[PDB]
Amino acid sequence: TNLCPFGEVFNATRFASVYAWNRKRISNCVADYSVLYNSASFSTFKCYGVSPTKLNDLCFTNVYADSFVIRGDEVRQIAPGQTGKIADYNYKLPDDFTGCVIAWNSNNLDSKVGGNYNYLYRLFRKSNLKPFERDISTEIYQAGSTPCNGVEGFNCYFPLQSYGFQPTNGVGYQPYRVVVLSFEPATVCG
Amino acid sequence: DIQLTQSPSFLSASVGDRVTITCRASQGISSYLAWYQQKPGKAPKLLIYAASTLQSGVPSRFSGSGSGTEFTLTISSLQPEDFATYYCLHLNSYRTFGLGTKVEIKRTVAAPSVFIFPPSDEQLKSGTASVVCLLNNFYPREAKVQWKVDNALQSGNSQESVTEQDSKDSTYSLSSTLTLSKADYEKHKVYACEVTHQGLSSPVTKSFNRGE
Amino acid sequence: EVQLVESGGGLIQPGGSLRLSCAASGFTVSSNYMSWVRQAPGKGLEWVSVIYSGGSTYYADSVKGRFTISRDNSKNTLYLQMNSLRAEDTAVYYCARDRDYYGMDVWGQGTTVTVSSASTKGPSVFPLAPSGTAALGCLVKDYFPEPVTVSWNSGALTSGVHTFPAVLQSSGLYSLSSVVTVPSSSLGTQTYICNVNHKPSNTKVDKKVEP
Ligand SMILES: *[C@@H]1O[C@H](CO)[C@@H](O)[C@H](O)[C@H]1NC(C)=O
Repeated sequence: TNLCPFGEVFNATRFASVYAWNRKRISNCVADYSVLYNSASFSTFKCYGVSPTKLNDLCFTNVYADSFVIRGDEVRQIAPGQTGKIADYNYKLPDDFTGCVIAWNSNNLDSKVGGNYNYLYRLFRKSNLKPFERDISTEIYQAGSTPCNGVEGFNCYFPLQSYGFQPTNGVGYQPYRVVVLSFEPATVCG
Repeated sequence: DIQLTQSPSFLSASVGDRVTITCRASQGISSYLAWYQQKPGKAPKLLIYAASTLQSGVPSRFSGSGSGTEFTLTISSLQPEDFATYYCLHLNSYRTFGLGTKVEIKRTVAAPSVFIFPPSDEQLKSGTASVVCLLNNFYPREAKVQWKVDNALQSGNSQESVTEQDSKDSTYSLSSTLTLSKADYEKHKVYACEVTHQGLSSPVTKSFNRGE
Repeated sequence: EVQLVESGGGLIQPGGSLRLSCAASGFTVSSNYMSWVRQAPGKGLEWVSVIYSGGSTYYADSVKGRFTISRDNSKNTLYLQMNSLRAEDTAVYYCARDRDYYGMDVWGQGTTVTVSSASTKGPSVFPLAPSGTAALGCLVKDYFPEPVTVSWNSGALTSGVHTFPAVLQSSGLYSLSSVVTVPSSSLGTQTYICNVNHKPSNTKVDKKVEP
């Protein structure tokens, strides 16, 4: 009989950096997703497994809600089969993804005059992430043959960079909050 | 599609001056901008990245500054080896360079000396006529060659090129070629080029009559 | 040391294909972002293509579908495969190590690609005959490919010489002018010869220029 706590993920006051994206596990509750989809407050609401107005009518063993912040131009990377710094190095959806991608502009909350430098993303990585891999490493990146031994320098880079979110950014460079719902003995139903 | 516009395309200055080059983005792009220097016949060099970060080993007189929509590159006291072209660049899943800013040596205005050359009899035998107009040792760069043929203003049948600033007097020279078939060249008398330039009070015309 | 050396550029016809190579030292190509940047004669830098250390690739619209960037880790070498070439693809091609947010810090010296239907041909040299400063010169017309060298009186005359950038005519051939200004008093007493050398065609021309 109990309601899935989608509010505390969508309405959380603080969101994770994309490289350290948060995962919430929705289990043992009832979910009304047409209330999310009827919100009409999301610039992105693309579902990949089955119709969004037709998903209040199904059951799943486990629902995962992943959430993070990225820049606007990068929201398109949060979809199956994409490439780029986010999809390759930060958060990677599988090619056979079934689920929904929801996003909205968060310029009012996550940008600051002077620039908000708290949101970070992974800039350097030797190889692409597997689907749903979370790399929280801050080891210095070795771009040449000499080991870095924890010292930044030539061929030795800190692997993370911060988005400088300012409210005068173009919308492509403004912060967007993203929630990814993936659908995995039923525990959650409509 | 964010468009970068760099300005000015040409900047004249002298050793010791403070020069300011601007790059304007059609939308706020935060710090996603870098500046490069290129000397003729040589590879680019990185100067500044992330808008205001000076690349290692680059002289401290170079500095960058940016809001998101307006970026400037400032050379605090111009050195002789800073005469070069400068390009701003914007990035993210692509890289886009600005058109560039050429920093040139300032000097006093100098009028061109103008010469016109008729086609040689040898070239005519082959069926084409090349008329050449020379503008020698002038400053500044901007000049207008207007070819006139029997007082009809010519358009679409000329090409020109300009030298680099001369190493001793910092002037330019310009050469403009007007190309006609022999038959067309034989169906006209007075060939002239009229030159407009800041160092001339009125335009100067050099001309010749075909076959005199 | 740190080095990028780009080779493979040469002359090729429209529609043809060409592979450029960029051999690196002092960093690991497959560990880095890597770019190709080019510069057409007398024009600005144009970014061409980028490869991410993880293998993603991106292209400027003007080469999309025609160029392919790639690398070979065992040779620490970066490649640009260029198909369906066009005349406007004529440029010096550079590779750079690309630090993304941090910019491209290491560059090659560049390699030259020339795309053209034209076939090799030595210039015709015509006098630019003079009419206390006089002007005379040589018109070095209808050659291909670049470059030509011009000198005056076998190097003995250098003051007052301007040799102008070549122009590319609609015929696909190049044309250039070289001039010198001299005292008009010397027009009757000094011989002036221009020495035109076009090695690609192995052509040398000396042309006396008189009133
Ligand atoms: C977030 O808060 C608003 C305001 O109370 C509420 O209307 C909305 O339903 C909340 N979002 C979710 C997903 O519960």
